Amino acid sequence: SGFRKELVSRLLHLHFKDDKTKVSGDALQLMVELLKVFVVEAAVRGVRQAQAEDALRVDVDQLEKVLPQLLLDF
Amino acid sequence: AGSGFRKELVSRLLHLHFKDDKTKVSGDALQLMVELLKVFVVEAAVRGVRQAQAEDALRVDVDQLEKVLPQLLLDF
Amino acid sequence: FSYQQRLKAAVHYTVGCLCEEVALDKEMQFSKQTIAAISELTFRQCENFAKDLEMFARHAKRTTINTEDVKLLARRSNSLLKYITDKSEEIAQ
Amino acid sequence: QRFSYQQRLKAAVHYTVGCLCEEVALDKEMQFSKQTIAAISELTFRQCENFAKDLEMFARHAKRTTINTEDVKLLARRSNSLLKYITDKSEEI
Repeated sequence: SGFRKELVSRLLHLHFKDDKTKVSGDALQLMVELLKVFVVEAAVRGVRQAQAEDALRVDVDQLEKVLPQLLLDF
Repeated sequence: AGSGFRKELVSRLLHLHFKDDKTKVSGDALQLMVELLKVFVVEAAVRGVRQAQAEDALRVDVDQLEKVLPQLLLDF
Repeated sequence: FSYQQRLKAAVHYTVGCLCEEVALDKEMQFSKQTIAAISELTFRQCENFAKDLEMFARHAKRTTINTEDVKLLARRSNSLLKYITDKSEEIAQ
Repeated sequence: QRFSYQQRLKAAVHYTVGCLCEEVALDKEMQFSKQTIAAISELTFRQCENFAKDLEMFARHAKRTTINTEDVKLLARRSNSLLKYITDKSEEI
């Protein structure tokens, strides 16, 4: 699984403050990889936290505990 | 003016961490880093106070401080 | 069914797939709201990424964001910067 | 030797942080625990590392060896009011 670079392009351009701003094809492909890693890292850390709490499943409460550090790593 | 960081001190903290020994910080950047370091300390302390005031505490303890640390780090 | 809502659904689908894989690999399930939470979190992250990239490019007198801009995004983590760097040299051929 | 240098610096920071926090203490009619002021102190020393590393990389990103004001402004981009404050203090020069 992975993000379509088209989608990633639309996400980024949605937030640029200057309309003249563009992103090279290679940078786009990289961002596609970066977004994937971000999601997977959030999920893996969610699981590790759920296992620590002896949870049945990764619930929002467990996810919320790993968010603060994740954001600081990215 | 009151309390503040020493330009010398700030400089030695930066050079403590630089990866290449060709890296030099300009005077203005150093003057600004002195100011940046100050607002950081001030923000933490001020946010700690607001937190403890939210809990009706008498002093700022590590407990309240820890509650403002996450957001502080995301702002800086 | 607006424009951003279609964007959010799109990432939510990908996040779902990504989480499915992590779930089967680790025999731990994700609640629906967790996957949705990660999805919204991911949408919000694109905002930070986009603005940093723009400012980094601008810092270098450029209007076209390049791979050095992207690698700056990953500078916070040694493994991350290593992961993203190799990947960069991989697509450079 | 190395620890000596670092420890001397960390101590200097502890002192100045104490002075800073004390100002805030009487201005806001509040008080800090010694552990609180110590925690803020270690925090500040850790933040210097990130500031330094970012500054260096931002400069190199602009094909420079000397860190400048624009570099320091990048450090403060993550917050609108922080950036306003730093930008103002920057123009003040």
